[PDB]
Amino acid sequence: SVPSQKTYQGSYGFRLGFLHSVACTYSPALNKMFCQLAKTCPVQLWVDSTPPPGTRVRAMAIYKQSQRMTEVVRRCPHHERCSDGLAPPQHLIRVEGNLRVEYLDDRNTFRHSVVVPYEPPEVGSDCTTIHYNYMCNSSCMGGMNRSPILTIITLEDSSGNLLGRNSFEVRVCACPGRDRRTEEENLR
Ligand SMILES: [Zn+2]
Repeated sequence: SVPSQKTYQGSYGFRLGFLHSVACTYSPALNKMFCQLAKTCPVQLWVDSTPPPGTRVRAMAIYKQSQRMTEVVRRCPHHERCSDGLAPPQHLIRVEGNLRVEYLDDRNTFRHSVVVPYEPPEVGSDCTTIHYNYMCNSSCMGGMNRSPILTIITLEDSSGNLLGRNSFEVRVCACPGRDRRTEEENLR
């Protein structure tokens, strides 16, 4: 199967925002994050009303291209062998700066995902920020090998039921800023 990427703002009005970290930069035009391997990628959760406690936030990668859409995205054999003792070595996406990160493997599809409890916004902020880290380069042969991926962020209840969904393309690369410019120029 292929995980849905259909935007679903849902009853809480769930949207994503993005911040400069260049460790991490987001193109609204491309709906695409460009980021460096292992660096901080701040992703903002915006809601119109507050989800209940017990609400959870999952991140999962999938291949964008139809020829690989059913394939599990995971770290290349090299980077697998390179943890914090939290993230399983195979998992492409980690969360940093959170004591309650769950690393999950689907029973049926073998897809990886990383889940944290939903927290309402901190002081000074209208949104909740999660700091992801991507642990393998888009160009790694024997992994992504240049195939684009999407990260899907799902808001869920405690039983795993869908409350909201949004998604963004990701390229993990040496110079996010330069690569963003190159891809945005190919637009005009
Ligand atoms: Zn790699």
